[PDB]
Amino acid sequence: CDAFVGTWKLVSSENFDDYMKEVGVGFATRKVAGMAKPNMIISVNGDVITIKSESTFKNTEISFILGQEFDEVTADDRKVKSTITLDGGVLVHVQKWDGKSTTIKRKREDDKLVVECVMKGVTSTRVYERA
Repeated sequence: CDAFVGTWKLVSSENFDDYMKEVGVGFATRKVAGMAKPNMIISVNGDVITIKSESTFKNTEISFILGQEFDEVTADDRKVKSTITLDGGVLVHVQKWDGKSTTIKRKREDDKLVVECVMKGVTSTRVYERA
């Protein structure tokens, strides 16, 4: 995951409000979370990958080993079971909760780190660049 390591700043977002609606996020959280321009800090130590999100809304952090399920409390306060794997260079992150599922894909494209969030038929694309 060397090409993911570093500090990344959100530069564009598309359809994030609609994605959050599909996930079930309520109005007030959607408004405040949607304003945020987070930094994403990715680091690797051995087999442990750490992804931190720093924002005015809610600072989060996950550490994980690829293929090994873990507990995650998301920024919108869902308690989910998560598994992250590498599929052909793309970090694929599946979250399970309350019988539902959403998938977050993270990949390097040119000088960007592109995050694609999918809930049923609704996708949001969030693009980051190096700080």
